[PDB]
Amino acid sequence: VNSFSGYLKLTDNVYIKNADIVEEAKKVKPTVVVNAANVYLKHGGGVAGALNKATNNAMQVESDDYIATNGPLKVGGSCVLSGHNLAKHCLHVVGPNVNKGEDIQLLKSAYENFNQHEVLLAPLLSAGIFGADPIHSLRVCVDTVRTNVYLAVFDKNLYDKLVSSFL
Ligand SMILES: Nc1cnccc1C(=O)O
Repeated sequence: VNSFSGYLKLTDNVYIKNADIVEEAKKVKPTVVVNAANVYLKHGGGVAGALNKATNNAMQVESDDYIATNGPLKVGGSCVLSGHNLAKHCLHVVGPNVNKGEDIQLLKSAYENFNQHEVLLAPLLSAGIFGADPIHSLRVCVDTVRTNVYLAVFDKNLYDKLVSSFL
């Protein structure tokens, strides 16, 4: 049993909800929250900007030190950093950004990072400001992630379309 409430069960291991991820993290304090990161961990907008704002910029300060030591992530890669006031840990995952011309085949590699964690709260990788089709992102998630993933979908309209169209 876990703390996640109000999710629709899609598969054995994937759950979905219309909830504010920044509000969901604050309520649940999950072991892992996933960030929709870029390779520079520049948390300027979208999930990264909203999560970072909710940490009062402490996520960005920690991320800048990580990049200064390690250099940029790979597209499809990840790193584990603090979850600050939102979670124990934040798994920063870089999905491909279609609005930068990145290979959508890297979305499966991105989701494979989730398999290193038994339970996660996550957004749909590469969706909205990352420019991929969220229906495709949900299909790759279901077909790639084997651990227990609780997906927070921002747009009530998109949530309903994801559920209605789910095979
Ligand atoms: N699920 C979310 C929650 N908050 C902000 C953005 C999103 C998003 O997926 O864009």
